[PDB]
Order: sequence, then C-alpha cells, then structure tokens
Amino acid sequence: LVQCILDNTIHGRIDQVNQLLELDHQKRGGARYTALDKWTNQLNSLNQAVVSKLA
Amino acid sequence: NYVVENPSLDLEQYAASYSGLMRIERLQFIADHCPTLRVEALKMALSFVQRTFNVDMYEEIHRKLSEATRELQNAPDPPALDTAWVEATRKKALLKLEKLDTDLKNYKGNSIKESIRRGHDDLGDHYLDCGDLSNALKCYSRARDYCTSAKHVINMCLNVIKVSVYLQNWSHVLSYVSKAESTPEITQAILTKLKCAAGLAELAARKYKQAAKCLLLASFDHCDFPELLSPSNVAIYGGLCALATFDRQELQRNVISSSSFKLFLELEPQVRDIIFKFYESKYASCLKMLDEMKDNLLLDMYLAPHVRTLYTQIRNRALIQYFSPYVSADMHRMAAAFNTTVAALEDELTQLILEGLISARVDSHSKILYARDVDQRSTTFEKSLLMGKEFQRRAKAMMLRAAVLRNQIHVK
Repeated sequence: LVQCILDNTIHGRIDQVNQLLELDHQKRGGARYTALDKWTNQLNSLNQAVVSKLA
Repeated sequence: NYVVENPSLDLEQYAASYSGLMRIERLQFIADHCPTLRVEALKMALSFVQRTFNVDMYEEIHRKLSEATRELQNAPDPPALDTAWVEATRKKALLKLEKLDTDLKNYKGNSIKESIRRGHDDLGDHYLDCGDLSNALKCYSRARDYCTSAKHVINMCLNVIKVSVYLQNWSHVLSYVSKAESTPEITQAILTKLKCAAGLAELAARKYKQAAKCLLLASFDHCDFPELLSPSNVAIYGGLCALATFDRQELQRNVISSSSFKLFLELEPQVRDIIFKFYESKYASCLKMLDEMKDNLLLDMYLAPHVRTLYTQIRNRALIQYFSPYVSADMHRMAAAFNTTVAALEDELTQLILEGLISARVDSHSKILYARDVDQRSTTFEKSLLMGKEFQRRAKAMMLRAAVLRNQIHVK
C-alpha cells in the first residue's frame, strides 16, 4: 500500500494505528477557488505595488 | 567542525585508487583529519611526495611527520628528511627544466603554434610535478593562445580544469567545462570526463541538484579517471546528492535510465541499498546505513562540509516522504521507524513543521502525528478579507498623501 501511494496510484493515506486505509474521495469538486485566490492575491499585490510606485 | 576520531579506513586502496597531486592532497587531508592513523598516512604520504621532485609541500609534510613521530615517542613511554635529497632533487629538477626551457624558447624562435602549445603544456606538467601551481597556469595560459584544432581546445580545457581544482579556482573549471562542451557540436568518450569534472566542481561549490544531474550522466566507460576523482567516490557523490535532492519518482527514473549509475551502484552496494530502502520506505535501515556511511566518508576532501548538509537534507526528506501516506500516524511508530527516541523525533517533527513541507499537526497527548488538510475556501476568504483591509488602509494612506500634496504641507 505504501509503494502504491508513493507511486501516485492511490489517492489516499494509511492509518497504521487502527490498521485502516483511508482514501481521499476528492468529492469537493474545487481546485478553482485556489486559482481564484492566487489571482486575487497576485493582482492585488500588483495593484499595491503599482500605486506605491506611481505615488 | 571535522577532524573526528574513527577507525577502519583502508589507506592502501584509497591511496592507490587516486594518483598525482590529487593523491598527494588526499593523503595530507586524511592524515590531518584522521588521528590515531595520521602516522602511517603521513609515512605513506611522504614516501610518495618525494617522488616527482616536490619542493615546498615536502617540507610541510616532512615537518608534520617529524612532529607525528615525536608524538609517538612519548605516548607508550622524528625522521630525517635526508637533505641529500635537496641537493639531488634541486640539481636534477633544474637541469631538465632548463633543458626543456631552452628547447621551447628556441621553438618560440621557430614560430609554430602547436609546438609552442605542446611545449607550454609540457612546461606546465613539469611545474605541477615540481610543485609550482601558478607557474603551470601561466604555461597553460600561454598554451591556450596557440590552439589550432578542436582536440587542442579539449586538451587545453582539461589542463585548466585539472589545475584550477588544485588552485580551488572552480569558476575557471566550470567556465572551461562549458567551453569544452557547448562549442564542439554538443568510442572516445570525451564528454564523460567533462561531465565528471563539472559534477565534482559543482559539489565542491556547494551545489547538489545540478551536481547529481551531471554525475548521473557520467558513463562508466570512463573507468580510469584518477586525476580528478575515483569511480568509487563518484558513485557515492552521485548517490548522496541524488538522495538529498531527487524525489522518489525523480530518483527512480534517473538511476535506472542512466544505466551507468547502476554500474556505479554495483561498485558501492551500501548506497544502493540506501536508495533502495529509501524507495521501499525502510528509512530505519536506510539511515542506520547512512550513519555508517557518515564516518567512512566525512574524512573526504570536498565532501566533509557538504556531506553534513547533505545528510541533514536526507533526514528531512526521509521524514517528509514517510509521513506523506499517513492520516493518523502514531509518533511511536514513526519513532520506531528509526533508532531515534520519541522526544527526539517530536523535536525533529516540530522543527520540520516550523520550517514547513510536512503540513502536519502534533498531538502530544497520544503522541500521534495528524496530517493537516485545511479547507481551501476558508483560507481564501480569510486572506481575501485581509487583502481588502490592507487595500482600504493603503487607499486611506494615498488619500492622505494626495491631501497633503495638494495643500502643500511640508516641513521647511
């Protein structure tokens, strides 16, 4: 199981305490809020730098 | 720093594998950094330094051997240099050098570029044997001018690379490696020697990612390369740097695809097991072999400072990969995945979380390491609110600036 996860064939981790294999179901359907946040922060820092340089 | 005490080095093989001034430098550092074995290391060093008419470093080595022998004469309660060598060595060294100099200067009156280049290279080789670094460089730096063919350029690059390693002018090595590689249209494996020199120079220049990449491209067909670095240390140099920088999939591809590092790993089965244990998540056996590799290779020339940083990186990377496929990772089991204690791992884990790239939370109650999977949206909203607050503050600042500039408010 460890080898399979490290090969990116398994989307999940292992609970060795309880002898359990928890797999990430990745049902959130996101990965777009991350792009929105990156865009927001990058362009707002961009605007702040532009305003500071122009002032 | 270094100069630690540890036994079991094989002096005969390490001295015989290398040859030249590189061997002379290797014997001196090994003697200087490995006590309780410095005498035989110095005795073998001086026995080889007197060959090829050395002058200045001989006095330093003879003085060190004289001190070492004097120390041996007081513990279980100094050799003569035979200064007849000085009379003999100087008289022979001068006469042959003057004869060679007379020929080259006459050849300079004959005006042949290749002959001038070849003679200057011979003068540089003699000066290096005599123990004259800068003198060889100027001879080599006059041979660089009179080049005619691509092979002449390659020989010119190799000589400058060899000298600048002793001079520790690694910038000149890297510049000549780039010149020798990029220029002539990127059985005689010439690029392999250049890649080996670049990897050693980069590693001595505190570089690991590019040095391992260059070392992995080195073909084993080069075989005998004792003027710079032995194949045994080359495999070790590549393996340690690859383990510290190359990730799992990066490691697996590069080692297998090269097919020459597999031969290199055959030369050093210890690092081969270390990499294999690293792949199979057996870091307990991986690191205990690493500590065994620590003492045997911390008395190495260009490794001793860098190996400690490399080993520290290896320990960090091993911990990161181990915890990655774990949700409720028991810190007892993670501690049991090495010879470390529970408290020591907890301190190491806490340091890794502070630095980062482990993304975990420590539950000291049951001593279980729980991975952190924060909601993207909550963090996004928090930092967006912070950005809005900062934007409002900066807007207030700009409005105040405009107000004070419009009203001409300034200290006179």
